[PDB]
Amino acid sequence: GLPIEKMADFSLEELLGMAIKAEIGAREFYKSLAEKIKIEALKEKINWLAEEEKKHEALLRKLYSQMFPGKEVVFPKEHIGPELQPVARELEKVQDIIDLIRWAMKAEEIAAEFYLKLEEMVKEEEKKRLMRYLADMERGHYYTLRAEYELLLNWEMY
Amino acid sequence: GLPIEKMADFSLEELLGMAIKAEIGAREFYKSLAEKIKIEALKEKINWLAEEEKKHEALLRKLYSQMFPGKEVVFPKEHIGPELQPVARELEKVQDIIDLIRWAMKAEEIAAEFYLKLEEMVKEEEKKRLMRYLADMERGHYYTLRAEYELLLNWEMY
Repeated sequence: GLPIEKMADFSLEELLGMAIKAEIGAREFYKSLAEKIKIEALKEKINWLAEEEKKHEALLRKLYSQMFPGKEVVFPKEHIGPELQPVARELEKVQDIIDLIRWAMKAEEIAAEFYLKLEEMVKEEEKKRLMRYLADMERGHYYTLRAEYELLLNWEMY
Repeated sequence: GLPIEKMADFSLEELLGMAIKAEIGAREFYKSLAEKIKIEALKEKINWLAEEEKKHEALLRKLYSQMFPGKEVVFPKEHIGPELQPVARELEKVQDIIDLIRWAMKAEEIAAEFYLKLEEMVKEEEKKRLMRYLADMERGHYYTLRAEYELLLNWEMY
């Protein structure tokens, strides 16, 4: 996707509709990632991350309606940061897991930056907390993923 | 308790004992927190967080056994950072939930920062990897906790 610096070129509605889409993408992503793991430890963490992304959409769908009554969310054809697609193939090597975990955190790291900036391009303290919440959850997924990352890489199990 | 700065006043084993002690009291702290919540959502977050940190104790006890074979764990009277006590009282207001979550992220704050130092205050890559893993996991619990705290502010306020 496009760099975080260019959110200034999009309107607040498109940025919100962008978040919703992104949030739906991560959701199915994490859903499909965990589906293909066979690792009694990682699959759990990933599943719990899918739920969190589930609620993020609910909250974003709500806010959007609040800021835009009677409107139908129109997902922009452009996005910021990497856009993860649901894994269809199978994980042959441990290396594949790495590849997906490295990109996942790469998407979470940018998603946090996205909400921090969105916190600024928004007023009314209640909506600021909301964006703040989303940024914290996203950063949280960063460390969670980073933790399991290093282990898989060194071929070590806890 | 004692500031992270004065970690040098103790040995590696004394510190590891502190770590174990902290993780023990933590686990039982969250167990009581969730127990008392009546909020089918936060009790959920607080419960997943309690489970995640259940393996921390056994993980540390293993390391202490790996660097000090045969020697029983020793717990120093002093301790770094806030010492979370188990919640036995009934939560009457949201402020009470606020306080307890605020202290929890504080404790997670000092904990990750603790495992960051212990990481450097120890040699052998495999061992520093456990510290790093523990620190990132704690760092992640810290952000998750602040998100909650963040969204719990919308509850009351003025």
